[PDB]
Amino acid sequence: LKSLSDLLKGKQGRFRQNLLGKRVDYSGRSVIVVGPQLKLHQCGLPKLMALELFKPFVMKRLVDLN
Amino acid sequence: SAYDTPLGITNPPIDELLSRASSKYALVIYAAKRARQINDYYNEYVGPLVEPGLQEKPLSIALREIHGDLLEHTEG
Repeated sequence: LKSLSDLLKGKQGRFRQNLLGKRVDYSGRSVIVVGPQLKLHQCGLPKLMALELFKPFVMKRLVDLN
Repeated sequence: SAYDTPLGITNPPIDELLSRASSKYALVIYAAKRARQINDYYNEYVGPLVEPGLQEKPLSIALREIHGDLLEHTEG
């Protein structure tokens, strides 16, 4: 049986597993391709990702505009 | 020391900002708190100081302003 102390101890411990690496919101993942047209500071974002990734920010400006 | 012109986020150039604030780490908060103020003004309500763009962001305005020397900071 998983004890109270068994929550804390181990590689699957609270201290280790469920505090050092978490899932995050306002975040995407995709496959990278080259973008040699882009300036160093620029990066190319897939529009179908971008749309969802900035959904509230674009919603804000979409309510700001009529 | 010519770069022709900056574009997007790399405007204004960082080396000309590092002169203004003590360090990049200061400059961050320098710009950020000012930006939070500029954000608040639309809704501490002082700014925007420099003539802003039509659809411009507070960070851009703040980072533009520090370069112009319209602001002063106190290190805690």
